[PDB]
Amino acid sequence: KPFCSAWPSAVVPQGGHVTLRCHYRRGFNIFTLYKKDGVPVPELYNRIFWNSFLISPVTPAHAGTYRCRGFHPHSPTEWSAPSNPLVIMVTGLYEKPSLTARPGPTVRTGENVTLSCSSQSSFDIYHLSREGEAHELRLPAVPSINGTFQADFPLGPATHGETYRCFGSFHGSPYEWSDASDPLPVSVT
Amino acid sequence: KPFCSAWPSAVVPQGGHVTLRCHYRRGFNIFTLYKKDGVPVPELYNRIFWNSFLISPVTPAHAGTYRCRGFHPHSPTEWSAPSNPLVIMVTGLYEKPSLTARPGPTVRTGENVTLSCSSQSSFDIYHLSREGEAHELRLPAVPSINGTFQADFPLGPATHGETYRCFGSFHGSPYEWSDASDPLPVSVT
Amino acid sequence: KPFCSAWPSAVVPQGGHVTLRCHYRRGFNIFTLYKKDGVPVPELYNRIFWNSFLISPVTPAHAGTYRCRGFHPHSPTEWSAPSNPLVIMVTGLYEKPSLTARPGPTVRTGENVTLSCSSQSSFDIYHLSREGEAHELRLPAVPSINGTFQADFPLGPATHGETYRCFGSFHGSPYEWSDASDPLPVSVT
Amino acid sequence: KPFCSAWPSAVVPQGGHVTLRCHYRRGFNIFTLYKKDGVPVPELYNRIFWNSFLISPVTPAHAGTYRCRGFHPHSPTEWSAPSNPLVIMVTGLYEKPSLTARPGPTVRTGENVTLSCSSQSSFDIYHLSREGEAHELRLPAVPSINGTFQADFPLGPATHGETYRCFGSFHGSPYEWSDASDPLPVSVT
Ligand SMILES: *[C@@H]1O[C@H](CO)[C@@H](O)[C@H](O)[C@H]1NC(C)=O
Ligand SMILES: *[C@@H]1O[C@H](CO)[C@@H](O)[C@H](O)[C@H]1NC(C)=O
Ligand SMILES: *[C@@H]1O[C@H](CO)[C@@H](O)[C@H](O)[C@H]1NC(C)=O
Ligand SMILES: *[C@@H]1O[C@H](CO)[C@@H](O)[C@H](O)[C@H]1NC(C)=O
Repeated sequence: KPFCSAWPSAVVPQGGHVTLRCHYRRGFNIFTLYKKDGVPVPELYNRIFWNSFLISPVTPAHAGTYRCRGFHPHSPTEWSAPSNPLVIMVTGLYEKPSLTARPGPTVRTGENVTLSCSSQSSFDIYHLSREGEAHELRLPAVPSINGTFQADFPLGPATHGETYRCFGSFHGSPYEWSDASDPLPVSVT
Repeated sequence: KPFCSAWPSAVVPQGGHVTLRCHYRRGFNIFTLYKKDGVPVPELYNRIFWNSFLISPVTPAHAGTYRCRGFHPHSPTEWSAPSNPLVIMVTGLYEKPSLTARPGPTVRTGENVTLSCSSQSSFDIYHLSREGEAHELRLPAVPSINGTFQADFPLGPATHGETYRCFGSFHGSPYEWSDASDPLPVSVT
Repeated sequence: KPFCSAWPSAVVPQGGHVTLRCHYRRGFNIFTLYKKDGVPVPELYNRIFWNSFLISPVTPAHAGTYRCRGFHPHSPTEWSAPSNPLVIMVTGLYEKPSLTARPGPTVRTGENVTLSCSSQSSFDIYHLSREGEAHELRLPAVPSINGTFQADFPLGPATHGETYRCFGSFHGSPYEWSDASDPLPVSVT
Repeated sequence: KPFCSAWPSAVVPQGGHVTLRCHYRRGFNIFTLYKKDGVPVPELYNRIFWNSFLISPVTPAHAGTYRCRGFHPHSPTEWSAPSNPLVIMVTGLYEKPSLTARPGPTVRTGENVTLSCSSQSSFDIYHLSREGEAHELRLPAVPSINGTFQADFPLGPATHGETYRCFGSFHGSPYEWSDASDPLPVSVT
């Protein structure tokens, strides 16, 4: 199967651009796109591209999972197995959620830290992201006694200083994210 | 991942200039630029640069968060991991807030100093910066008569003499700052 | 260079359908499409296809001249030379001209037959096509009372019986044709 | 030096698109663009691109000669020699010239054929193009006793059937071409 990455970023703001770049050593660098998740995009249905494919400008419809088969002319199907799943995320669609820290943004080593995303928007899911990590954490949003939709991320004992932002998303659109929270720098002393 | 910095300062006055610099040890100093909080200005759109890159004059449209990947030819992605956050803040957009100290400009060593940023403008976030330390503090504004918005930065024990300034910014654009407040030098006896 | 053809016909009625086909012996049947007389319709913009490609329904925006390069991976350009001209003409846009024969529908073998296309419309170019022969003839229109535009196609000696039709087209759009004239069968005794 | 080609066509209609694709075996596929001829384009001045560079939409300012240096980090200049000159042509800017044949579009083998481009537009140069040949012929436009600017291409004795089109261009813009002539099919019997 081919190796497909997003350049320069899989996480792209609304109105931005992204290039789906694929490489295939077995066969040739002629690929066919496949959008698995997200809003249906007809102009992406069985679309054949060379080396790379430029999505611009990026709309909320482009958020979702993509896969690519490489041209392998001397195989039974003349096309290869699907590539690695490539998830494209679109941000800056809804109001940004507020991010706060318990007990506070500054705590000692070995102390449990728990972040909270809050919003007046009826987000179904909250996505916490840390600067440095590409692995995003996602938790369901639960209503509070204030009229806000909230989720609490328990990070556990502190090991080193980090910086967090969070996003909100409605049902049926997990990759269509809101504006990012203001950066919350967790300092570990 | 590459090391990116803004020079002479990430906090750059409108009409001023800034240089996006980056250095990459593991590979080659060919860097691709991308903005995370919105679509970039045209001369920053699809921008790959060599070593450093000069922006002049600086406009409000340059304010935001940026990342860079260094050229890593012999890797799956042919590019490095996202660099350290490359933030650009533009000042001089709104009238400067007033900065006051508590208990005052001169204080005893080990005593608590609290700096209040206050304006008639309806800022959402005040930012307290210090001379010599490229580390800004963020706080939300609060209403209080006489029809003013205010934020109190408690710095804890005062160890050494330090001069401060503060900027006002509105809710939808946290990287677009007001004119700098008059400098407040705190002396420590 | 690849061989490209339109099927069932390059002369295709508006609202009708056409299939762009191509075959490439020297390399692979992966073809890139491009229009030479203007920017292409969106589903033809950045269009790479496998073997053949179906257009339905056909709109006036599809009319024009096209080329195709077959996939030639192990060459400097990684693509072939431009194919044979792939022309699309759309009919049914204007009222049909009237087609007349000289001396008439039935003629002696070896005699000269001249076909006049005539309309009240101010066409710039008349196009004479024949049933069975995928080769159209082009001629400019000429003013003459009763306030009509006309073109005379001299076919020379009449060898065999053949049915003709003609289309009118205006100066700025030579690939956008009128409705077909009533068929004129020429008999040869 | 790198090998740089235009995809899918160096000859691109106004409002169209073209991709400057470069390959470099010695060093890496990081290139820097250079526009030698044509109208000055600042956003193309020392612009660094990866693998390919997409010009879209194409304007008359993009017509001209391009060269590319490849990234060769362990060389005295860290960049290589300029690539092959890549001429990009923009068509469909002015009215199309008329193309006629002397003595006629149909002649016997070994007969001298001479084409003529005519126009009411003050073209300084006429460019004859043949279907199949990438080599364009250019002749200066000379005024006639009719008020038209004309040029005569003497092709000499006929060898095989061909198809010709022609373009017109004004002074100082040799690669900014008009609309193509109607195709003139020279038949050789
Ligand atoms: C963090 O939570 C875990 C689980 O309840 C607990 O075992 C641990 O003692 C806590 N750490 C601190 C510093 O409170
Ligand atoms: C001074 O600040 C320190 C740290 O912020 C705090 O522990 C202390 O209680 C404060 N004292 C007063 C009098 O506010
Ligand atoms: C008939 O047509 C042929 C070829 O076009 C021409 O040589 C001949 O002179 C014509 N005869 C008449 C009577 O028009
Ligand atoms: C074509 O022109 C050349 C040069 O004048 C001449 O030698 C030749 O005989 C001409 N051919 C014909 C068929 O007239």
